[PDB]
Amino acid sequence: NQYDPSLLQPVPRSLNRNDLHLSATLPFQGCDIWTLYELSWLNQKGLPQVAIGEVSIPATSANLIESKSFKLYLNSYNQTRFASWDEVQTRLVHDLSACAGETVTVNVKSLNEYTAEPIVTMQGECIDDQDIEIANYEFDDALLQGAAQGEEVSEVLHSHLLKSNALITNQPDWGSVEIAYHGAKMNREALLRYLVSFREHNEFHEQCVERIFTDIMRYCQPQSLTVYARYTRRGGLDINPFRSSHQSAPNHNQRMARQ
Amino acid sequence: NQYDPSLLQPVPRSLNRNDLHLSATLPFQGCDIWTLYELSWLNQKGLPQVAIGEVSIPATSANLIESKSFKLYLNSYNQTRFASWDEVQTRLVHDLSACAGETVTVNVKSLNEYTAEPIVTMQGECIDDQDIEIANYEFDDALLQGAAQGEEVSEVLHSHLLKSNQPDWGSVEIAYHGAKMNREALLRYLVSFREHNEFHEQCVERIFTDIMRYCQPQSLTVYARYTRRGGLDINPFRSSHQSAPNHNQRMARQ
Ligand SMILES: Nc1nc2[nH]cnc2c(=O)[nH]1
Repeated sequence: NQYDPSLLQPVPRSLNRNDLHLSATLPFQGCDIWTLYELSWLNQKGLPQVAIGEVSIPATSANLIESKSFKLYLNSYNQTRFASWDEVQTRLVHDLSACAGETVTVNVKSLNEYTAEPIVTMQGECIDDQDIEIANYEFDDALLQGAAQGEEVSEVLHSHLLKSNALITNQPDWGSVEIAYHGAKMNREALLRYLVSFREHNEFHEQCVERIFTDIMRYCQPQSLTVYARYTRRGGLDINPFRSSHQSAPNHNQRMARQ
Repeated sequence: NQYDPSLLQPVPRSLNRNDLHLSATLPFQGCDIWTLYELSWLNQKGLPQVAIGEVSIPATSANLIESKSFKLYLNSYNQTRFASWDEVQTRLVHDLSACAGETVTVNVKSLNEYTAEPIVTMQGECIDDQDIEIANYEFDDALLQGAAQGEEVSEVLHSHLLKSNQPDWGSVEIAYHGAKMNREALLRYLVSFREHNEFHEQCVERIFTDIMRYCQPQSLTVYARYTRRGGLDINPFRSSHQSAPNHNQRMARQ
């Protein structure tokens, strides 16, 4: 019914990081960018307000925020009066920061900030148009074995074919992913097979991006690497994890066709 | 599970129209436009394909399609191999038309068709920025009693404050010619959908029939655009005189 920060449920980043054989000292930096498409509350006189929230959670935070719990938390604003949009911003930053364990950035944007904003696609070369046969759908990181044997390049690749399954109901998540790197040129077929092999994998979006980054790192050994995925929303919220050897945030945050 | 048209759930439109007490002949025409943001399947060689679908269901169809069922039906494509994009489009038309009871149109578009496409707002004047107090969110059609007493005008009004109890969210565009409508009454009435249950198509038909009966405009269009639930959205359009909106461009929350 009313505003309730206890609805937020953290999940520690360490669970999956330990599974990736990472140390406490991360091989990447970055953030999880969230879009809150249904943020709504009442003003001081009870008249509903609507906005889109843009949130960034540092990748160094102890916890990620579980997405269903984030949805239920936001729903608790819907019948609650707040003094001003600034109060809503302040409450979001306080609660989300406490749950994540590190200061989170929050922008609460009016809907008119999006009028005539264009849908974007990703940068560089799309690798999806390949005339190849897929014979099974089991996850296989060894699809990247020997995948980076070309000359030294800097380039940006992307795919729209990322899909994994949510941990419990096997309901699908959908994403596009952009991979920018400097290192030995990557075999496009290997990279595309590797990404397609997530199609029945169960992991959070943040975990998926970390696994792609660490698997490219270990098998392809680029000198620099950035992996940025943009997923379609679930429960009115989307996640867009960014992980980079050198960059701390993406220099653009614009929605894709399916988002 | 793979392709399964039995997952689709039709709901007779008469089920909820009965409670509107309509004449024998429908007082509106129009359509329900759906956007399918998560449409994906496998090609013949097993490589995933992704697309966005656009569906228009005539408001005269015997049935609407229940949204959860529509989502589960579309998910059944995800691990199914199809020979071509044209086959996918063809089966969508066939299955959704059989469900609705009337021919539906379906476009299956590659993601590239959306690059640079705009996010849009609605036409006319937004009525949401009022200095009024609302405290009682109960549904109350009587809020429209005597709402249209102004001189004869043509105008278009919109609100982003539709919410219909998990919550669903929409914006709604009302174009009319008739006695000028009191914007406070209209906003209170729309906000009163808040706590209250009905399908999105049902809310648009209730808004149309209530405006028709309380305000008596000579002509009227009511068009709502709801945010997606489960990867697809619905955009019901009802009018005394027009058949459809001019495009299906998405709004900021969609
Ligand atoms: N943060 C987060 N929470 C989830 N809950 C279900 N899936 C996810 C996910 O990918 N990320």
